[PDB]
Amino acid sequence: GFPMKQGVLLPTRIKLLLTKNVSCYRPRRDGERKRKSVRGAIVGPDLAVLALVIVKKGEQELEGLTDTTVPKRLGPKRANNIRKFFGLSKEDDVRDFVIRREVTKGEKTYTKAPKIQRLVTPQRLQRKRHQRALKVRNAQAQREAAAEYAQLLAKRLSERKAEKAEI
Amino acid sequence: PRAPRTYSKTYSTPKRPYESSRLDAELKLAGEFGLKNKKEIYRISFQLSKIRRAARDLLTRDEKDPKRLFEGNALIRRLVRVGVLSEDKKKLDYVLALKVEDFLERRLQTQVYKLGLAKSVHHARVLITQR
Amino acid sequence: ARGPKKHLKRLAAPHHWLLDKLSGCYAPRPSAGPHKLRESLPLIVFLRNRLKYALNGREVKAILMQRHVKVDGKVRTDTTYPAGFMDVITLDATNENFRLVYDVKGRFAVHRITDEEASYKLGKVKKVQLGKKGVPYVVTHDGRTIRYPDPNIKVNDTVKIDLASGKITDFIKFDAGKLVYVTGGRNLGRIGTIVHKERHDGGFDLVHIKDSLDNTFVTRLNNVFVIGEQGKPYISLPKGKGIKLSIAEERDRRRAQQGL
Amino acid sequence: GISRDSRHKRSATGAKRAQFRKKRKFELGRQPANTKIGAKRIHSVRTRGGNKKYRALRIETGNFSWASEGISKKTRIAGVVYHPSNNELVRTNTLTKAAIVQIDATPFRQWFEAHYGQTLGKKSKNAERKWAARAASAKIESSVESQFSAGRLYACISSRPGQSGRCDGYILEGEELAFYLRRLTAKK
Amino acid sequence: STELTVQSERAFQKQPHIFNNPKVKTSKRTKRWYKNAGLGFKTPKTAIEGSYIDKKCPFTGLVSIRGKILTGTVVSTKMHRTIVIRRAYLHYIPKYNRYEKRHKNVPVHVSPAFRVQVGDIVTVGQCRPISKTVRFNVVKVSAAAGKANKQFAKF
RNA sequence: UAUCUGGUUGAUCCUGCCAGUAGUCAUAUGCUUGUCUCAAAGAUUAAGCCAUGCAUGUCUAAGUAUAAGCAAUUUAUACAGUGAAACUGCGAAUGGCUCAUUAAAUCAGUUAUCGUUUAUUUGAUAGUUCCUUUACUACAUGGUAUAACUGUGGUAAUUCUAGAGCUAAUACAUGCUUAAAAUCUCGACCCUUUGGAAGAGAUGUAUUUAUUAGAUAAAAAAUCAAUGUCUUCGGACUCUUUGAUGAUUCAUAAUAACUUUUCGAAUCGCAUGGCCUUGUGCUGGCGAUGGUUCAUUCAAAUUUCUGCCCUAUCAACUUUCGAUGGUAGGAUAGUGGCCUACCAUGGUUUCAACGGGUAACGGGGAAUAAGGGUUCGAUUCCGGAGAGGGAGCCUGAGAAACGGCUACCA
RNA sequence: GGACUUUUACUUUGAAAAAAUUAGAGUGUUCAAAGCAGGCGUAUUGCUCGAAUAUAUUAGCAUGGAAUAAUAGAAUAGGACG
RNA sequence: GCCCGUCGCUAGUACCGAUUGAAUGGCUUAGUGAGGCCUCAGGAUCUGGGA
Ligand SMILES: [Mg+2]
Ligand SMILES: [Mg+2]
Ligand SMILES: [Mg+2]
Ligand SMILES: [Mg+2]
Ligand SMILES: [Mg+2]
Ligand SMILES: [Mg+2]
Ligand SMILES: [Mg+2]
Ligand SMILES: [Mg+2]
Ligand SMILES: [Mg+2]
Ligand SMILES: [Mg+2]
Ligand SMILES: [Mg+2]
Ligand SMILES: [Mg+2]
Ligand SMILES: [Mg+2]
Ligand SMILES: [Mg+2]
Ligand SMILES: [Mg+2]
Ligand SMILES: [Mg+2]
Ligand SMILES: [Mg+2]
Ligand SMILES: [Mg+2]
Ligand SMILES: [Mg+2]
Ligand SMILES: [Mg+2]
Ligand SMILES: [Mg+2]
Ligand SMILES: [Mg+2]
Ligand SMILES: [Mg+2]
Ligand SMILES: [Mg+2]
Ligand SMILES: [Mg+2]
Ligand SMILES: [Mg+2]
Ligand SMILES: [Mg+2]
Ligand SMILES: [Mg+2]
Ligand SMILES: [Mg+2]
Ligand SMILES: [Mg+2]
Ligand SMILES: [Mg+2]
Ligand SMILES: [Mg+2]
Ligand SMILES: [Mg+2]
Ligand SMILES: [Mg+2]
Ligand SMILES: [Mg+2]
Ligand SMILES: [Mg+2]
Repeated sequence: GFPMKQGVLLPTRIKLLLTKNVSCYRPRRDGERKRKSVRGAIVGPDLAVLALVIVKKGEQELEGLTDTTVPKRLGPKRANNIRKFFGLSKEDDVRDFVIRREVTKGEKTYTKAPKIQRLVTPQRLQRKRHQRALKVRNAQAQREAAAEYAQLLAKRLSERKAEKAEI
Repeated sequence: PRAPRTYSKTYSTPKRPYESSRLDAELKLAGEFGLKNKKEIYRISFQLSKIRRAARDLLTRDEKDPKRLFEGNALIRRLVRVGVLSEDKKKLDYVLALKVEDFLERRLQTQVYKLGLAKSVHHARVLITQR
Repeated sequence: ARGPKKHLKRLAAPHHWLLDKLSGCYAPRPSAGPHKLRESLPLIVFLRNRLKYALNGREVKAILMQRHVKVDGKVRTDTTYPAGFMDVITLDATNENFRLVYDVKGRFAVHRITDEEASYKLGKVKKVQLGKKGVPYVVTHDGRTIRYPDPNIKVNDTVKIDLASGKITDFIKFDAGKLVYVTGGRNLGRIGTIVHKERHDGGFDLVHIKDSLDNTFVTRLNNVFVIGEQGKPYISLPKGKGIKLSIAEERDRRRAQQGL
Repeated sequence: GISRDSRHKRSATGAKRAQFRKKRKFELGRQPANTKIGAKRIHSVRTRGGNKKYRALRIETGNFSWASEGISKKTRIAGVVYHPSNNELVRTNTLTKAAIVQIDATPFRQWFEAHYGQTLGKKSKNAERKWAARAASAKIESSVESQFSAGRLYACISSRPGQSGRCDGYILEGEELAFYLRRLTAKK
Repeated sequence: STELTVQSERAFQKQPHIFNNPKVKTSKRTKRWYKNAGLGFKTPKTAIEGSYIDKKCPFTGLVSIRGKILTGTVVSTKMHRTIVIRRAYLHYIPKYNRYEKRHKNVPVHVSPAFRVQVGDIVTVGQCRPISKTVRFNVVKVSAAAGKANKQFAKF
């Protein structure tokens, strides 16, 4: 059963330290590496299977292969990704082109479409507006609080020259 | 991890184990106040022993030292309370006196005998132990 | 011990909480906040063990998640939030305000205070420094950063605060003869003016205290919280005004109030 | 790992100390950057509490300042020529703090001849104004001016390359230039 | 200890960040820095007059003095720029209700602002760890030389 | 709560031990056992070994839902309830257990950080991002590649997973933006001065380096090189500003540059309002999550003074291959022989070093009651150490972690 | 704020201090070991006392004393004040 | 009367002792040296020099 691992070369098994983001390993825990047996990337007679990928079709249909097609499961859901599964320009309003999947409820044919994401909306503009506005209003605030101190300081010096001409 | 549950023991047992004299002196007491152990007399003279020890220790500080006035006065008011110490001899060189009998005499087993209500010290022991 | 300790066994708990020996094995470890661990009264302790309001601890969370209680004005949810000396606990239901302020035995008393007075607190400025952009600032014993204070404001002075808003609305210097609250030592909760300070360069300035009963006593500086003039306290005090009676003086008072 | 504890290591009396506890990680040491000259190559290292030291393995420029002229430039670093800790650093051209390097000069030249209008060694209007202003202030210094002829200036690395990924210095000057020159020849 | 040379090292010795602009022809050659350790200790003139370097000088260097101020009697000066003092003290065994003589040596750095010989009572001050053993720095001589010059030849 | 008795002789007085006697939060064992309350308990021997089950997981209105999931209704043809799986986030460094090691170590009391790291809680904190600056940069919002899933599989066998096909974001990876002003550099031109001038670039914060400012110990003057503000054109400079500390090269700020450039909101939930020049323009409520820097709070690490049981049938000890100190560096979160290089010859000791033993974790304390003492503390709280023995490491704020991993030994 | 101070031992008072333990006050857990409670009433919409005190020494800190016991000082005057 | 030593019997303890006797524990020279970490190279694939 041991899996092949691209690029080991070798037509035998070895035991590597595999990490996150690596093939033939799903880490159970953060920063966890388990040492594991691995099969080489060179095909031997000891193989139970050979995983294969067609890249050029021949001169005849293979029964349940060419002849049949199985449809993609999910459709686009991120805003722009819908835009480009129909080639649409930032103009064509994705709301219509989001995919729609029928499904019946005994005697209720029901419909459910994705939650389109990263879509620009009235709401998100109200939030980009508030950001900028607040940055400034604070900035103004700070200045008004700043000079309001500078004064407190300046008309203290204008008391240490009324304390120096008094006594 | 739970806090400690605290306890003390409440009696003390005679140095010499076969003093004929203390023996008689003991039996008689259990005989008069209707006691069942020798422990009921051990307990009390233990009680008596520490009280005296406090007393002893208080009279070593000179008169009118705060702790002496606090803890001393305390010890007396508490004694008179339950009826061990005379109203008059009430300044703790007589708390220094104070034999076992004075303590014995104040038990609810004796009180319940002393104003009749039982007639015989044991009848009292029984009625009390019987609700 | 590999990381921050998260639990608090009883017995290890500060005693001025009045927690009881049995009935458990843990005490509500005070959260991180504006008061040191060992000088706080977690909500859970005050809402249940002082105020007798909730019974379960469980109810204290449930009381709290109504935005019911609120400290210094902000609302505060933390069961084990560290509340502490000079703060202002408030119940909008039961129209009730409290300041946190010390007994004389050394404890936090229950202390009803007016709505008016419930809107401003006192903070011992614990340091003053220059911040980025040369903006000076003070920080006060309850972890308050306040930019732009008076120049005259230096460390150990005390400060009156809007709570409602951020700011400092008055301040009081540390001079011989100034009403002083004592926050630590065996003289915790006592109150008395200031005779004078012992200098001692590089290691614990000392502070001689004289109360309104002509008794005198010392506590290391840091343990002193200035709070007004002889007479005028800048906040309402608790009964007994931190004057500390001898065990005797108390026994006699306690059993003067004896005739039903 | 490397360990900076003192609990190995004999006592002042010279006694031997039992091993008490295993190595903690907070008393860790790591290996030297041993940084060399060459096309830039830096690796970050995750230090305690978030945080990063940049371990420079290969540095070819650095920003060096001519302290008396109140400026700094970024020059190629020519090489290491003196090291007080270990001669092997010099021989292997290893950059560390305090090493003595040679840099480039020609950015400090392009500044000086542009600022004093004077040229080291051997026609605008505002410029002429500004150069006339600067004088009795242009007199460089012998042992430093004589350095530009070879196009290489001696400078002392002031930074810690294995720490921050910078190799930064200051041109050698006055009394300090004397010291190292006396060394560079009284050994030559 | 030092004595002489000042530039006796492989690295050029200098006070950090105390630049002297060679362009400005001056009389003092090297600008020198100094401070007072505080706590009332005078900084000896030999620290301000001298040209020695020492980054462990409490008056001309980058150390601070904070913590125990102790005094002890000098008992070894064989180390260069650092010494060992003995602090004697008596120790109360109860039970017998009397004391016994004890001591400890304490290694301490010693700025060439001071000239110390063995026997001198000296006041030292607490330091950031300065070396493996040394956690103290000589900070005044409450001594002199122990009347050596009144041990001379003959009438 | 200050007590003694029996035993040497023919008898006597001593010396002196054996014996008796009493207590023990002090264990075992024997016999006996009815009630209330209370409630220690595999420490000792073997930190010996372990079958099996359990002991760490976690969701708010508020990161991610096309379950081909449940539900129906109540506006919802993008989404909207509820919600498996899974991604993401945080926790798993606490807790609990044990006492093997450990004798100047730990630990206590007392110090130091002007010698550092710090999730979080709390309080403060950001108009600066692009470009040789009119035919111009997605900001009405830019990139894919992935789990779950679908489907093809492999092995006797595990919390093994391969090949193929989908698709999300507060994952990953990018990348715009805003006032006014001042001050610096450069400087086209013009005109001789005493010289001035359009208008051009630069200036968030963080990083690294160098140079400055950060006064104050009571007061005055001349002169050189620069060169500031106001001319009653000889000149005058007049008010001139300064934080903390016992102490600093402190806090802060300024100059010239540096950087595989730190941070500067492409996020989410409720509400929906104003405002005319009717653009779905331009505004705008409450509060979540974030986010740099500083503070605070929970911590941590190092650390000063003094204090440990028996031992000389342990007297000299320490530098091989650091022992003690100096310079420099490297390494660290940071001091520091912590490591390296060069150099020197130091450091400790009859006031007991060094070595040996401990049937040794240290304390709070426990037992014994005239006092002085003697003995005990594995064990309910604090500290430390460990996870079969060693070593190494990943993740992370925090582990040299063991209900994490890797290797050797058993 | 400056300019400078012979060293110590002892002893007083005080600070800084964990709780449980110990000693000990208050309260009648029916008693007691314990516990830190509880106690009054309008007992139908509340009144109220508490949760002390002590010991905590050796060391370090802080303050009083100046007996007792050490230390240092002026004799080749290189003395002290100006 | 007391009493001393050799010699003899039973039982027990400890010493000396060929066996360069044995066993457990702690350090440790020399040689061999796993594995993670760092570092010089490497380029299965997979994109804009990097991974
Ligand atoms: Mg979204
Ligand atoms: Mg633990
Ligand atoms: Mg908590
Ligand atoms: Mg301080
Ligand atoms: Mg030496
Ligand atoms: Mg006989
Ligand atoms: Mg006989
Ligand atoms: Mg006879
Ligand atoms: Mg006996
Ligand atoms: Mg146990
Ligand atoms: Mg065991
Ligand atoms: Mg749905
Ligand atoms: Mg990709
Ligand atoms: Mg992110
Ligand atoms: Mg000046
Ligand atoms: Mg100042
Ligand atoms: Mg600085
Ligand atoms: Mg609208
Ligand atoms: Mg022996
Ligand atoms: Mg060194
Ligand atoms: Mg030698
Ligand atoms: Mg001895
Ligand atoms: Mg042991
Ligand atoms: Mg113990
Ligand atoms: Mg012991
Ligand atoms: Mg054991
Ligand atoms: Mg551990
Ligand atoms: Mg085991
Ligand atoms: Mg080993
Ligand atoms: Mg481990
Ligand atoms: Mg386990
Ligand atoms: Mg664990
Ligand atoms: Mg005392
Ligand atoms: Mg108590
Ligand atoms: Mg053999
Ligand atoms: Mg290397």
